[PDB]
Amino acid sequence: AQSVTQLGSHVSVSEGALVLLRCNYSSSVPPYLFWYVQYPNQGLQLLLKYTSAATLVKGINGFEAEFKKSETSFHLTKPSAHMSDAAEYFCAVSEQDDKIIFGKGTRLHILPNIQNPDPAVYQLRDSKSSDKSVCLFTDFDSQTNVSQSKDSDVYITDKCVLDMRSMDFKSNSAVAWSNKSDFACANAFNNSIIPEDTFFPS
Amino acid sequence: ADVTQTPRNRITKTGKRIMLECSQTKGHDRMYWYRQDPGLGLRLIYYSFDVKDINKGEISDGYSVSRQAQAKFSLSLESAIPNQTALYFCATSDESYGYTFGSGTRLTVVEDLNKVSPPEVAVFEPSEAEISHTQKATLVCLATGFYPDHVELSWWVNGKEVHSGVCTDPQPLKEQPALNDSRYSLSSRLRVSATFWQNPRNHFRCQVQFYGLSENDEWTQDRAKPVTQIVSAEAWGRAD
Repeated sequence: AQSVTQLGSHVSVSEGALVLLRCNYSSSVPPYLFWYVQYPNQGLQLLLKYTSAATLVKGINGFEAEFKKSETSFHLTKPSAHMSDAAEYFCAVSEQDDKIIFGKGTRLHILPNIQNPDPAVYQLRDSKSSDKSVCLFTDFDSQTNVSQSKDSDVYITDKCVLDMRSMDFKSNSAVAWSNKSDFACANAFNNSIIPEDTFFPS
Repeated sequence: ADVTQTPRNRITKTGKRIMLECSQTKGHDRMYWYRQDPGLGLRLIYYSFDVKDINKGEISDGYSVSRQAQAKFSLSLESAIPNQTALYFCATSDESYGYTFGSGTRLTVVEDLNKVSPPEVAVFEPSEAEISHTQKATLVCLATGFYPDHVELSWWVNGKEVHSGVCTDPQPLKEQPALNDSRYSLSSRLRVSATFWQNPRNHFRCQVQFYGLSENDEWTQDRAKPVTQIVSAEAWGRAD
């Protein structure tokens, strides 16, 4: 039962919105189908599987998938995206009566609902010497994305979402740094489209 | 079974013969070796239905296997090359696709062990302007100058490992992207209330577990031998 296709290596969903991760298969005879999840740093965990019993299969945590042979699909859904759903998901199929073959995987990114954005660029100092520092772009919403650096002596990370449980509060950030004496936090993110109201403390 | 794999982490030079081992306790006829690479999923290398049976999967070139017992299925890299750097997963199946995976072997193949290097780690303390504007405080950890890209970063507050308020980059960046053997760097943030940062009793540590050379490996340089090790950096809260 030859292939299984997942569409998009990286996909986004709004926090609180319907999760939907697509999988299709090619196999004339209906195959068994599997959805695995892999949280970072970890192994694979089976969420649910279609084994020719219920076509609507329920799994742990509100995950479900419907097998639909008429459009050779087995799309995974969950009714509401939580930050803890950030992971890579793999659809898989039985093949040649002897093995499971894996789709390429899709990573789910959950965009936090940021009701009061407070974009800002801050400067942080090494705890052991005033002279080394980094720049932190933080507290922008989902409409901002950070661009890779212009200049090969300036390093800029991808945006990252942290979830402070103590305050039920999530925020985006990216980090930039350079060893050049030319380097200023005011200019660090000049290759990014930032909010017009980004705070730049003196 | 309890499916168990060894080793859990390994770094090797190119051109060496390397052995991975899977053992199970349930005695399932079917065992499998896969590798996992970003964007490619899990690809089958070889599998076996009994001691007398070996079948190729999609990427069997460069590898061999032996099914020495009902319980054991060995994978070999015959002569390791860098593109065999990957996460490797053993699995067993019952007769109804009930798979059990082992927890993984992270393997890195490097051309030249002379280029191995542990990270330098620094913690950057929260901005006062952040503290004033938001009443929150974001620490930033930076690990730089390490090779290969085979580390684990964690945060420790008053001696315990914390997960809340942490975001670590998923992938390190290349310090010299033009070079095949560029050193790497990685960043992480830990955000706390200003209140908690402001207390001089609280201690914050960024810990990086680095995987490199073992006690066995030859080392000819004057600089420190770059053995598997932990490198931390730290900061204490402060009122001002």
